[PDB]
Amino acid sequence: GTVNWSVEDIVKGINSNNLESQLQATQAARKLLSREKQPPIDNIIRAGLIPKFVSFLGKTDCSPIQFESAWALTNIASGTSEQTKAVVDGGAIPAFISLLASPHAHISEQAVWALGNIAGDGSAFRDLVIKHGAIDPLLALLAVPDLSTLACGYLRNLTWTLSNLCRNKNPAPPLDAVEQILPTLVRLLHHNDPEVLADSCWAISYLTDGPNERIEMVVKKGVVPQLVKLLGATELPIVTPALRAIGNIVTGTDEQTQKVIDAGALAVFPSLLTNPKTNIQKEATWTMSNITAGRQDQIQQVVNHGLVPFLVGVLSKADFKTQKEAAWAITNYTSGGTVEQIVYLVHCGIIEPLMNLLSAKDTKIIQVILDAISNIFQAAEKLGETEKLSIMIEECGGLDKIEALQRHENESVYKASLNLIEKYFS
Amino acid sequence: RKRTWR
Amino acid sequence: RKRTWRDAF
Repeated sequence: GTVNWSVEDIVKGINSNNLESQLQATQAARKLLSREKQPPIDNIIRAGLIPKFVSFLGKTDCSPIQFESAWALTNIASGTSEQTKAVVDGGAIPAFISLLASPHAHISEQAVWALGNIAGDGSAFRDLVIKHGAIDPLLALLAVPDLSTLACGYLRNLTWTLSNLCRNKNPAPPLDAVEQILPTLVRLLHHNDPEVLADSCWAISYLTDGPNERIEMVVKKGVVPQLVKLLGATELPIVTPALRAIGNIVTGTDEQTQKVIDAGALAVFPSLLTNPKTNIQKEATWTMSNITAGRQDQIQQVVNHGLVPFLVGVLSKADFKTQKEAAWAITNYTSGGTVEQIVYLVHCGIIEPLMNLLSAKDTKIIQVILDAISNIFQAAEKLGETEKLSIMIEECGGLDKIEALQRHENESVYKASLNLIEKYFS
Repeated sequence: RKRTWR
Repeated sequence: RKRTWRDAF
């Protein structure tokens, strides 16, 4: 009936002054735009169909044509930026915001989905969706005593759309918009559905990706213990955004970092630093580097949780990107740590895996490792154990590597290696 | 992100 | 000392 119609046929039907012919032609468009292989999105746009579909959204008396035009437009809006712009230029945003008030849950859900694709395009369309007043009718759809009474697919679409209103930077979402959405986000962060939890975490990860003022807004809502609980989930789609949110928070103040430690995040790190997914190990090691960039009492919490042997582990064997993040964790620790904490680090066997990485063809990691060697030597000066450390570096072939680095292309590497050889190996 | 309905 | 996701990756 409405399967495999040409764009020409769809235009003929939509241009008839017959509501039923228009409904059949809109369903035919929807079925075309729903096909897996190459939907003719640009052909539908060039035929001037978008304003016609947008005007069908207003046909309150024909709920089927509202659903069909809403689905058709959602599939166009899910395309490239140009294809999303075409939907916005067709006047779809206020028309989709009105549809959130529809008594039909399947039409209302379609409007949610469409707005999520529009807001997801970038900052400008996100902020345009907010200026047309989408947040209040969206949040009113979740104004229920228990989220479990809502349809699973419906709740997942709403959470996803709200996460897209939290997404993108330059600029970040309006503060006022973030303050309005956050109490609903916190509630979704406690829902039992894994997809709702994954998208709620992603929303939190976006809001924590900014200045300390933005991290504060989130931390003050008391979500860090719930993020730490989600950090221990079995589902990788929940752990990934949970770890990103936690990692972002610790880029903030020492006080914000402390909320993460107080919530018990460090107890999850033995499994995160040995996780079979390399992006988890990498981001967990990145999170560690920002905690070792903190206070001496925070470095002490890292020590007390038995995480130093785990940092020795990731430095010894991991994918290069994780090893680079481990080198940063070691330099940060040796920069802010006490003599006792640096002594402990060397005792745990950091020297051999640290010297082995001086063979990597990456100038940033060499600089980071050279800064770490320098800091460790500064602690050995305070103990008069410089000779003992010099022997350890010689014994695992580190001296031969630092000597070679004197004839390096990079100025900073050449100068740092030259200093260590002249100060402790001459 | 953007998502199509199939 | 502290680095953002963009600073690191």
